[PDB]
Amino acid sequence: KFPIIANKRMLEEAQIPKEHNNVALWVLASASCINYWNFCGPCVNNSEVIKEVYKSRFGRLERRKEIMWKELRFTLVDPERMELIHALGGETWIQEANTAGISNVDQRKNDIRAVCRKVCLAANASIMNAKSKLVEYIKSTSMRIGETERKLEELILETDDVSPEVTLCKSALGGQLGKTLSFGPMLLKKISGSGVKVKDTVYIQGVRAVQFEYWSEQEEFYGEYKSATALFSRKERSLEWITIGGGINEDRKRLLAMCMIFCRDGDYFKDAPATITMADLSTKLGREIPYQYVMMNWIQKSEDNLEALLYSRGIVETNPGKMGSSMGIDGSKRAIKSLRAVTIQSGKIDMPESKEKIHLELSDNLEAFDSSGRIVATILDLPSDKKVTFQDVSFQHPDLAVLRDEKTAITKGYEALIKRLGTGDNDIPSLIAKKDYLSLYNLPEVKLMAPLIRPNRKGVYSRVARKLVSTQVTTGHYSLHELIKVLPFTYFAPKQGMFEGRLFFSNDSFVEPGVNNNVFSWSKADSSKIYCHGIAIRVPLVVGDEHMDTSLALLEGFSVCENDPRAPMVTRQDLIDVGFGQKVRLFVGQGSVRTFKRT
Amino acid sequence: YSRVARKLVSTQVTTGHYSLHELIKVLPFTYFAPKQGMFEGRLFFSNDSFVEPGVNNNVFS
Amino acid sequence: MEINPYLMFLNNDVTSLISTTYPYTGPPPMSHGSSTKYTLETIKRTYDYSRTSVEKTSKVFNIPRRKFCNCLEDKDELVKPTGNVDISSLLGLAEMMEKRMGEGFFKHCVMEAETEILKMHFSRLTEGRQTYDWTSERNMPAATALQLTVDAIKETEGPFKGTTMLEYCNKMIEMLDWKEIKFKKVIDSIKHDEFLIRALTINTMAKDGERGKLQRRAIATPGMIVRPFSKIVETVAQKICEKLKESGLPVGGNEKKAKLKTTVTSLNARMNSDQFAVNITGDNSKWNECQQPEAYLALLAYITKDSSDLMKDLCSVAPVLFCNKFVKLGQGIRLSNKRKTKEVIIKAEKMGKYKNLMREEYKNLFEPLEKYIQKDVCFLPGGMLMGMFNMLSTVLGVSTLCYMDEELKAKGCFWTGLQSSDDFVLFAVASNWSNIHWTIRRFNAVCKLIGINMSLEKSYGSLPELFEFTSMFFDGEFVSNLAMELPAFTTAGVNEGVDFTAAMSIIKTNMINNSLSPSTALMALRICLQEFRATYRVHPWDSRVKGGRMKIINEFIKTIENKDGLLIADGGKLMNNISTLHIPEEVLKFEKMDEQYRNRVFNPKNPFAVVSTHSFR
Repeated sequence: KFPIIANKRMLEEAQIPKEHNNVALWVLASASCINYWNFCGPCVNNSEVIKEVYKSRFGRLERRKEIMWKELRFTLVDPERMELIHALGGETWIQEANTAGISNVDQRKNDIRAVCRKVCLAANASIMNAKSKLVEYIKSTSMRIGETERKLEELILETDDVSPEVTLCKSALGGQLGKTLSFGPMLLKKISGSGVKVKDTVYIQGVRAVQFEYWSEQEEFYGEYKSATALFSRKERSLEWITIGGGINEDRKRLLAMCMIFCRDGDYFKDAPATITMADLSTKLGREIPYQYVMMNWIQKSEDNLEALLYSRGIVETNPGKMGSSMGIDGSKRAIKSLRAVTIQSGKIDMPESKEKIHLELSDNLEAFDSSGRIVATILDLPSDKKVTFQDVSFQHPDLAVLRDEKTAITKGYEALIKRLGTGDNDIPSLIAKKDYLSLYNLPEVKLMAPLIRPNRKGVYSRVARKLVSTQVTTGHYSLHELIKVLPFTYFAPKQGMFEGRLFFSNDSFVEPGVNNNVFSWSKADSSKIYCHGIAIRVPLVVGDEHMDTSLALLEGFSVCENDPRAPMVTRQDLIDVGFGQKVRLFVGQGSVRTFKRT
Repeated sequence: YSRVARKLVSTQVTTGHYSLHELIKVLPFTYFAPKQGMFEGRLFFSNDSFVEPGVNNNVFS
Repeated sequence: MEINPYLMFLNNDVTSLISTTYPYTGPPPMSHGSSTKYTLETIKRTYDYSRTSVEKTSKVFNIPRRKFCNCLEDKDELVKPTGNVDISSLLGLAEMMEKRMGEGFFKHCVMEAETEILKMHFSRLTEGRQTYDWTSERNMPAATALQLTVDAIKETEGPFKGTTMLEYCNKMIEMLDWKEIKFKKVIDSIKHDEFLIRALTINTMAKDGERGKLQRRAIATPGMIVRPFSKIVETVAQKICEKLKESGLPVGGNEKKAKLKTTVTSLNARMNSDQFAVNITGDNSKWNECQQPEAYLALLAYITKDSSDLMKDLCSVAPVLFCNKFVKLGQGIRLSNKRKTKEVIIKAEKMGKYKNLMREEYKNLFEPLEKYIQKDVCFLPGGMLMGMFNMLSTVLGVSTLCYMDEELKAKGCFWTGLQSSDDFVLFAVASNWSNIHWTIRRFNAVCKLIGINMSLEKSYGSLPELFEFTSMFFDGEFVSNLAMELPAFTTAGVNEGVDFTAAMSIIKTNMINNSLSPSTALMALRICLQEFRATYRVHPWDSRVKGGRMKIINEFIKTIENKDGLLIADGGKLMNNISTLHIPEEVLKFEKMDEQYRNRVFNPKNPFAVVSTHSFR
């Protein structure tokens, strides 16, 4: 009851009465005594002393406040921070938060590569105007790159960073290349040998057939994947030998599978899996796809496909003296059994360099060709479209961005509703003072916002909104906020039905009167503002009482009244069977109860 | 309410398959003239006490 | 339709889903008890794992003394546990380890432990899980029994003015020879033999709280006399385990993963292309019923052989104290009639008086031990039941692992690994799928030579990539931990300004050890906040609660505007997040709390981590 101990003179000197409001507080004492002491008690000024004594803790807080938070990225492994290393970097993730150092180049590289990917994808919407629409997009795209407002017609060239998108977009500019290749996300290069194209067939389901191409001669390459080097030689649709010097399980597995596809080694180039027959669609929406990229995509779906591909490659039992340079199905550095024609080692294979620049030729599908075919890049080797917010950018030509969503549609509708006010005749305040609400049910803006409304039960929404509008207009008691909130629904015709307390749009969102919400919120002491997803909007007018009267914006045929606990709690349905002079409590929100009376 | 009550009565009376414990309950509402509206399952008096036609409650069981 | 929540283990790993196998951390509702049945089976299995039959009646009790050390017999069926130790092999392994690490290694460690002890205050003994009072004959925290002991010394032969560990130990020693000793009771005194026994008494505690396995049904609970010597020995063993690469006891997590990967990489860089290694997840069984304090004593002697005789004699205290340890038998058996309408209750000391009534199972487990009983306890002359000397056991295990000879070298094979207290992971090396078996058998033999056994139904092995250690399921990658700890307010209530900060620090730590992730940490935070509130019966102001503390808060609230600055204990709301855990909420709301409220809270002229006006003395 009074387990907590206290002092006596310290209590009387503060004049702490027991049972202040039936709370004893107490030598012994309760816990509420601390609340009574901190809410009504003596006043000191010891802030400076406290800060000085707790200097270390408050300096830690200061340091924390002295941070410029940066982005984060999911990845792996190939003092003042120790206080925060827990929140700075784990093992799968990491945050690039910095303190004082600034250098904006690699982020600029990421931005430019992302936008190049974006534009090159956008140009993949026709069959004939590929290069034209591409170049015109480029010419209509400028950026505040770093600190300089530059255009995207010189950055692609001035930059030196190999990538499928950079090359695919620069070839159209007759720009210099570096003899580098891109088969999917992997990076390849030639070392010696040469050959010519040759065609062959492959079955699907055991009946059909499809043509693919390859090379018949011997040729050595230098594969390379994330944290994984390699070297290998392809001969007659099959992989002869290969070696690796970057030790990781997943990286090595994926790199090996990609190099095998590049060599088309394996039986799945004779027949196809039973999963492909489920589709047999080596085609885009309206375009064609080779077999290699289809196989790759089939790999990306699940690692079981990768394991199956690798099993297609012969597996054998390792012999002595080779464990150190053997491999396993899961990338294991050494094993008692390994795969045929493999060699593991340590140390990344030093990559060669080609100092010979060239220019390629784009095709209908934008595939570039330097010579003897030998595709260097394409859109097929790109990721799927990934929406990302772009800043420091200007994109003027059509196809720049859809920039059309239900959220933005509603935002613009509400902006129009707000501007319509216009502090003039034939606008909201004039019709209010005139008590002509029927015209409100015919404005253009509500007609533009109507499509955003849930169609199945729009009649009841319109009924309720018109009820509220008329009840607030006729009497003259109203609140512009809730009115504008419900107006978009006062267009269609009213009907009978069951209402619940929320008005649903077509995007599964909703709005509710007498409450605030992300889509629409407002509060007093800032009534000149209306938030929309946090976007503060302004009112072309000023009001101090036009909103203060919300007694009719909560329910339809009721009005708020003084609080009374005796009144029984009810729902929105039983309301129909109520009478007059009969108060009733009811929830108006989350843990928000209010009393109401009819009329 | 009057409409509903009169309806039930006719339905029970025309055939002969009636329950005397429901007429004695719903009759007090048949005095007025029928009208149009949504019946929401319960018949209220002027003292916020209702009776329901078919289930027993504190007011009529 | 049917269900099987294991099919997700086929197309996925195990390091990602293993957590779903064990329940969430917390206090075990099993109520693992310590009953007379349990106390007696343990003692029997102890005397049995001793494969000898020799004895020697003492002179201080007139009782036999099963000497199970350096007298191995009953070689048959030796795959089962053993406790008979060989001193020669033990000292040989110690010498190997010394040679490896260095000559003046043990000397440096013992010197460090000494100097650390010198400046130590006996008051440190107050920091302990629990102990056993030798006056009230119960279990309590260390501070209570310490106060009891000091006030008894005061009442009997004047106060103890040492204020240091060494004077405390010497005072205990002197008290071992006192004939009469006094203490306040319900006052009473006792003689020499009874006080000796009480000091050498031990009680079985039922508490066993941890993840993994709660095998600590009868965890020991010693008194206070032996406490400081045990602390000294543990300090020395710790100073030793730090320099050892294969010692994951003193710390875990980041450092543990570092050790793991260092070991693995050194291995990979050590052997050749012809050799192929293997791993084994081992789990020593009966790590408490096969550790003998006599071997520990000989080992400590060999260690301190070249050092101050002070430490030589000191380190030789706790061992002998464990060579003679009376064990308090739990609550006695109970009788009952047929219909069970009546039920007698009897203590342990009198079960030897009604041995005729007891059922055959209890009867065949009690007579052979009646010899060692004195009044109600059992004179256990060895073993090691407490969770003590864990550092020392780990040192012995590392000694086992640092072995190597020429018989192996000739075959081109070897081993290495890591060992916790009673759990380990081995990495063998060879060039044939058979010599591996020979090496494993050699290792098991050398381990059994000194009582360190291994389980067969709980110890497995496979290729090097996969293993487990202390719930840290290692794999080629994706090292997954499972040691997610949490606080508990109801059991440990301190103040409304410390528990929350402590929980934040705990969550931060768990995140460091990778046992927690951002979203998981945030969920745990929002859960612990509610636990705290419900504990101290507090809620925010937005809520429509009617509790006592809220009444006043429901009226003195409108007088403030900085609701954000309010304290959680006073209708406050949270403002700390991941990047603001080390920062207490107070430091985070100081500049924001209304001047009046800030001052009402920060008033050293009050009747009572940032020292708040929220303490519950």
